[PDB]
Amino acid sequence: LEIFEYLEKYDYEQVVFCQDKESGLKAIIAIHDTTLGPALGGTRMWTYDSEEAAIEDALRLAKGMTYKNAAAGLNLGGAKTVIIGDPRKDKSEAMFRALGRYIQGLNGRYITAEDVGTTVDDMDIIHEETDFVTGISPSGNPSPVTAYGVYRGMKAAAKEAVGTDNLEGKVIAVQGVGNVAYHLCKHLHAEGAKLIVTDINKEAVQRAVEEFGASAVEPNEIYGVECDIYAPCALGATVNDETIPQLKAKVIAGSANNQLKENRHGDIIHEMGIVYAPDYVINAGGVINVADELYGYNRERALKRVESIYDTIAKVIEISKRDGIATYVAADRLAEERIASLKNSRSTYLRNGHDIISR
Amino acid sequence: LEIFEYLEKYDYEQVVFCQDKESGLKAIIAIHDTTLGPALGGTRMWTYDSEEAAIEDALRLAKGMTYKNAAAGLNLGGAKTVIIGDPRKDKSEAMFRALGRYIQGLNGRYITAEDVGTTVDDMDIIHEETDFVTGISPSGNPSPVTAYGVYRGMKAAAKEAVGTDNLEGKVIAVQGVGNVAYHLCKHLHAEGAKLIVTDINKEAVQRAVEEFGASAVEPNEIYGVECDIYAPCALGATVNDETIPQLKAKVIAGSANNQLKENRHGDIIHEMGIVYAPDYVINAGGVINVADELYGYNRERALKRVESIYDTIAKVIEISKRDGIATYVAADRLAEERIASLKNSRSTYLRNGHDIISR
Amino acid sequence: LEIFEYLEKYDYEQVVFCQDKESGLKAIIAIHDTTLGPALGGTRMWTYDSEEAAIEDALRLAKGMTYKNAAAGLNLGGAKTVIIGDPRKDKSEAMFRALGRYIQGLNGRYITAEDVGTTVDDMDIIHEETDFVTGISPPSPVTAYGVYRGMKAAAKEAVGTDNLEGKVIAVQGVGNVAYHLCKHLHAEGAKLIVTDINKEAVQRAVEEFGASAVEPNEIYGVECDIYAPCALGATVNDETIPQLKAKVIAGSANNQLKENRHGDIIHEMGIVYAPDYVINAGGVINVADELYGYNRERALKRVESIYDTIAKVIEISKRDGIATYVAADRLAEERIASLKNSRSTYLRNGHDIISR
Amino acid sequence: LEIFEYLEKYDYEQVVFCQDKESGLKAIIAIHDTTLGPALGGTRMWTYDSEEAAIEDALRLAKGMTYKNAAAGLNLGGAKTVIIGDPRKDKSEAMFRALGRYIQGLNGRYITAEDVGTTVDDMDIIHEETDFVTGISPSGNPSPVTAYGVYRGMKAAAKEAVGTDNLEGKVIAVQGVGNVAYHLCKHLHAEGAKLIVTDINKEAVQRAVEEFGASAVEPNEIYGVECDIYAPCALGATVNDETIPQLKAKVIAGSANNQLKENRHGDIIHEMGIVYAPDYVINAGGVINVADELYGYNRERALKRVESIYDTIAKVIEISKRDGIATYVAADRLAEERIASLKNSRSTYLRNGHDIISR
Amino acid sequence: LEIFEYLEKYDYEQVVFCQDKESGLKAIIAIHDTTLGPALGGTRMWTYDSEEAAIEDALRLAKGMTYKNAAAGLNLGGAKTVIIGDPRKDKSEAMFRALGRYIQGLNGRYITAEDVGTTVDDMDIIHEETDFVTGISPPSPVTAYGVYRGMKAAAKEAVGTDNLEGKVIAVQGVGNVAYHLCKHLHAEGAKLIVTDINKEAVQRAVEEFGASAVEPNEIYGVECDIYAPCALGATVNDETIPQLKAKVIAGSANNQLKENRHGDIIHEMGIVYAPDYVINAGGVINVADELYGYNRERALKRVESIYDTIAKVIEISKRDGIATYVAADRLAEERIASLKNSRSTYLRNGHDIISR
Repeated sequence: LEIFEYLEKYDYEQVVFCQDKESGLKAIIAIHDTTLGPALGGTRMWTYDSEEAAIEDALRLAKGMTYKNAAAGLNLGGAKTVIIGDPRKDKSEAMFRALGRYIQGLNGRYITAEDVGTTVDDMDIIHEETDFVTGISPSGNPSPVTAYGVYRGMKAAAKEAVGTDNLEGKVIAVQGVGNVAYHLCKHLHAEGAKLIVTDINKEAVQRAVEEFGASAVEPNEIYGVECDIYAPCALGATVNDETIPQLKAKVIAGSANNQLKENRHGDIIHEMGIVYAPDYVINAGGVINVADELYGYNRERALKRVESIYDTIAKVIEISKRDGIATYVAADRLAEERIASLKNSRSTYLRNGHDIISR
Repeated sequence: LEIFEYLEKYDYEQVVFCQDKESGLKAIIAIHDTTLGPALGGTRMWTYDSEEAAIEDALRLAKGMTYKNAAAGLNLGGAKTVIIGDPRKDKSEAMFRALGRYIQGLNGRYITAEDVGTTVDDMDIIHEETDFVTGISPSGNPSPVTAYGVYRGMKAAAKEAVGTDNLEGKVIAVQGVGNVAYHLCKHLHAEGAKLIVTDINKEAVQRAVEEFGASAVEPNEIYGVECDIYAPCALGATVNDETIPQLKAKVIAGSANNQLKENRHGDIIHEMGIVYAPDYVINAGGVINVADELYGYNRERALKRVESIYDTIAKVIEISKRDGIATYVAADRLAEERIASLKNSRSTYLRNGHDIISR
Repeated sequence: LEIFEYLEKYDYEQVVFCQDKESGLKAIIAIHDTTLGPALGGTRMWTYDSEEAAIEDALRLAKGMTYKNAAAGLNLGGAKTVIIGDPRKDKSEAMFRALGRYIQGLNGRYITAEDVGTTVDDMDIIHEETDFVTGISPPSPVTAYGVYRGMKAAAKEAVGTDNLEGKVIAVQGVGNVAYHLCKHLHAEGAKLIVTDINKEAVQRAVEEFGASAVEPNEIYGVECDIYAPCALGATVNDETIPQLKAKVIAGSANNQLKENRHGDIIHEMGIVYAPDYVINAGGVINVADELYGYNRERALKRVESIYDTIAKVIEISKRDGIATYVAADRLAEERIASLKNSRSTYLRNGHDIISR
Repeated sequence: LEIFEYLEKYDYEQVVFCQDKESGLKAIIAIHDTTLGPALGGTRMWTYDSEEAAIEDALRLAKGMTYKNAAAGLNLGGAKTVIIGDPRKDKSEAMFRALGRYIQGLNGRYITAEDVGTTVDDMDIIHEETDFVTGISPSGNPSPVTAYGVYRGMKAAAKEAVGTDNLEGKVIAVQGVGNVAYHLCKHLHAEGAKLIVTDINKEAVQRAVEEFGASAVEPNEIYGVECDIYAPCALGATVNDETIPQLKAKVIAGSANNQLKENRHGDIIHEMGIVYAPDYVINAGGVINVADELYGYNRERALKRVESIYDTIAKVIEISKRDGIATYVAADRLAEERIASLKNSRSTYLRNGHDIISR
Repeated sequence: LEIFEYLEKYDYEQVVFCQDKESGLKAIIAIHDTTLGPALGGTRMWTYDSEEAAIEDALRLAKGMTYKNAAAGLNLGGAKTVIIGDPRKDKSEAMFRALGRYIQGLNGRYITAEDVGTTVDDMDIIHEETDFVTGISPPSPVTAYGVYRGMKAAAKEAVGTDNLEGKVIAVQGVGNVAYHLCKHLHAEGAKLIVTDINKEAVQRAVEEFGASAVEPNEIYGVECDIYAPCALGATVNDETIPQLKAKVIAGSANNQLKENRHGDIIHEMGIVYAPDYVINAGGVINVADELYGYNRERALKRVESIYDTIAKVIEISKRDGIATYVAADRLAEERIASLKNSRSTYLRNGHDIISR
């Protein structure tokens, strides 16, 4: 529990322990940076090994969002809530009214939304207490936008590796047929590309073959498949010392988070001629979407900021050459350079300054 | 006139006598609880036995709404206005402008709406004076939502008694073909269920037979009809020592208020293997609707809160077993436990706290 | 009781029963009229024979304040709260926080202040919940100074001069208000005959103002020129009026006349009655000036004007040959009414005592 | 120029002389009453005999609107502006920006709109300066609503005179085929009624015959035509000692203002068995419309307040019997009794009272 | 540490870790309860053995303030900030601007003020960023005047009179608060035996108040009638309690009782303990009155009331046969609870100490 030492290391702002005995709520709202504006980050509700793990998670994820929101061109800092709970058992109206009030008693420093373990019905209760909450569908599926996001990511990667942003003829190995993966396939299919798929659900793989004339490989095998592009759209740590030498594709580009199992994995991929579209730059679609909800939802302008994931990857790719460093590093430096440059250009005084909260 | 003694008994908040000689308005606004938020409750305008009766009515009904709104998952306490008048004769613009001002001079503690004796044209005049009033159609028929509400109620009752929430094959005895009953039949018919009906209007029963291939029994007889579900959608006190031994159905579930003639009636139904969907949990549809009008009307989210009447009955049914007590008691304890639990979880300070009135 | 029949009779606005079980608060806020503005009226906390009595009291008193505030030239209607309880035993922080919130949930229609049974400390708790409460930050000497000015205008009609030299003043009760009244009366060269249920209090008076100290049930028949009831009401009845030597009544006490029949015969008896609720108006006029934002000088100048109010009541009592208490009722009425008309013009930014 | 004497007579509130030399604006805003709320009344721009006449006009018209708005069930007092000018020659942007500012410097006491001599383009300039102005079409034709207004008026008159509110078979003599008259005919035709028409334009009468199988009589003759209902939809003073003995119809009911040439004309019509629908109760449609614009335009609720002109005439008709007085007097007493009754019922204090201006 | 388990135990609300690398700020704002209103509690800046200790402290102290503010009749819950650092070395403008912003980004849930390690100049920088900070514009003599009034009510139970004539007062420590306490105690005719880690300070006392000057570890066994601990806590332990001559303890020091076991035996020993956090309430009651808008007289009158608070704590200690520190805990609890109910009625324009 060396909290302050860790906080001072990556210069976190606040870790806000919230408790309401009536409900049983035990939430850690962790806020890494608010340089660009309010911190945005969903409420994850999972059971934990130990309280220490739940704190380390909140912090990990929050520092994450700082960089996602940065690169995604949002005016939002990094935060995340972790409730300690079994979503299937430990939820109540109280618990979300409780947390709602605590969020309102940060008065726009933190804006939540759904994550692992939380429903929109959940956020709909939080909304009873505050408007510092997004992903309210009653006001739908973020899934197709995250996917459209990856499609645009994939292209810029293809153009660097393969020589054209056209995906016609190209053979795409899609790990997992989730909601995000399915809609990704949809675009990939209808742009003249051939899909090899796999999933822990077989029914889902049959949906894919049936719809997109696709090939079906076993979970274990997806890595060694002869193809041009590997799209991890399942779990993370899918790019490790086991999978990387197995890998035939010259482009990685998926929806999954923490594609790289350690930081030294992305380093060898670079030196291997593989072109990695970094996780948190591509799946930015989902955040960019709920983020546009706050301005007041506009389908066109939303998808145009997502459209731009192409140009974000393109710059990350460029910098990875201009500085000879793995794409995930260029991405970190891209976000950093942005946060920093704005911090200067906007340090001019105004008594009526504008932000996403003044909508 | 032991007002304070009665008020202190069930811990009522205010009884607000309002008078305007010009109009002749004599209204009792009674407010039972405001723990969850503003009290909501319609303006009933009926002629009374005596002034004492009009006061006892206001109080009875208001304590009612506290529990309806509670269980219905609303953020609203219990109130009701009783005007003393003959709606057909004693109404004026004045009388509703009068009452409107008195409601505005409670500044959101009480939110009215239509009841017995009051039109929307009535509320439309009140609205000239305040916005603490709902059921403004010019801004339509609540009737189908109340009904959709009962349909969902009926199911959860069926699943406990009969073993499935499917109503196909099931024979439903529908007392009264009101607007609410008609639209209930509609759903029941179009879900493969057989209707035995009755009403003091025969033309109305012919509408039913003609539309839903239904059977027509005399008012007096509806009780003794061989069937699976009894739906009182007429008057209250329809579940008394006269009707309960007559009863063939193993599920009661209607739109009517005060289905039980005394509290000791629900007690024997429980011990008789009959499954009572308690009045004020099921017909909650009508309130839940005008209640959603205040947030700003949203057809989908409105019907989804109504949809949930299923899960409310399901919990009431559960508690009635988990604690061996009649369903109307489990309902009272469900509402109580809710009011109470929120009172705690929300006692955290905020200088900008949110409520239905901040929309 | 047939509440609504009584409400419709004198066209009352609201009777607001308030209850909070944790404290035990049982308060009746009765609001008679708000034509001139927010109703003002103190919170009386007294034990009552029966709930019906507590309701009749609230209504009685509230209709009272409508007329006091009217004639006193305030922009305020009539209301009064009656708590049911024993002030010495049944009070709590809760009970006043409770009532405070209920007052705030009338959003300026009712403004309270202290009465029988309520302390400033009481209003100070109510103030934690609302600002529709006065008499809490910088009344006895003002009520008194109020009567002093009243007395004079009465003297000038009966006696022929607003000078009180030569005049013998019979002061019933040496309460807080009476003491400070005597002070002014003494230091203007008038002669004081006093009495009270406390004798040590009466000795304070004799000692300070060279007064005579007479038995409670003698004060009436004392050879005197002015009678100042500053104790109990119903002190002007079939037993006291023929006993009365003074040709001017002018006191701090409320309901000086035992029935309305009594003021009528006093009129025909040559005797000049300064009507109760026009004079003791000092105390209200004071807490009322607290809301505009307290100003010692302007406050005392509105009190000073009780002279001119009595003077007009006296005038009308001649111009119409009617008892002074009737001219006072008609003075308040004619005011309420005249303004109701002159102010019925629309404004989207209308001003009231609450807009400051 | 005995202004104050005249003002004190009918207890007018303000006469506001406004002048701006740059433009040349010479406007008299006259405000008769504001008991019910802001005074509403259009800006008439006509050339005048003499300045004295222009003042007398403003006052006449303003006292008018007090009574129109009253009976029409609006929350608005009576006012009118008269500009002294030749609309064809003397208008400028300036002149309407000028007047706009003067209206804003009455801060909601007066709400203007179009009248004789003023365009919506005119009000659109005034709107640049204030929002105390209605009839802004860019935000269309009031004409059909005024007409629908008369149709409903006519009926209640018919039911009293003729014995049914049905106009089938009934022969209607329509003086003038204006925009209002045309749309009146439209309804009258499509409800099984026969139209005799006339106008100073013949082309317009041909439109009518062609569309509604109507009969065409000369201007001079319309009065003596055998028919059931006389609808003056042209000029006023059309009900004088010349026209009244000529008159065959047993119901007068038109769109025209000041149908009666003197007050003693309506008196003899009553004693003659003719049923007069009083001018300013029926053509109320046009005001009721622009009046509903301020609440925020709602086609349905607008037409429902117009619909009610039936019930207004019905009451005026009733009172004309219950008190044996001409219908125009019952109308004056109806408006008076309304103004008065509300003045009492609303004299209760509120610190947040509501009006048409708080929308 | 298992933070949440501890938080759920005494139903804490928030523990808010704040960090700003440029300054080095490492602050724990802990908020125990906000039922009565915004939490109030000073910013303590002390060096700590380990981060875990700094967290336990914040929580300890915050739960403290909940009870202080409750019993002291404030409309405020319990919180406390602990900065981790060496006040003499580690402070900067930044560090207080930093914390200021974090406080503003709790939007009135927490109101700070000075504590151990923080200056007014410190709060004056915080004030540049927020107004959820008090004790900055016009505490030692008030805390003391607070104890004086406490002492009396204790005397009246043990001694039989609220007069302190004849009474011998043993004053441990001549700090700022102690000095000014002695002042009042001297000038009321009571006899002072003193002691401190500074002797020149004790000579100031003897010189000014004709006192006896005894060794630090003698003060306890001194023949005296009242013991005033005005230095360190845990001064009421198994070593001092049997040594104790006085039948009244009443001091400015916090945590006078070393364990809860100690107050229990003092009760059964005839001895009358004025509980720590009810008396030194003077200092809080003062900065608390700063927020309503400072009024010297009304401020001192809420302090004056510490008399009546002790008097009630004394009463309950008899009516229930329980140590005075328990009656105090139950007094605060019963208050928090009773209001939570009486105020659960809805208002859209609710009032709090922050709405002025």
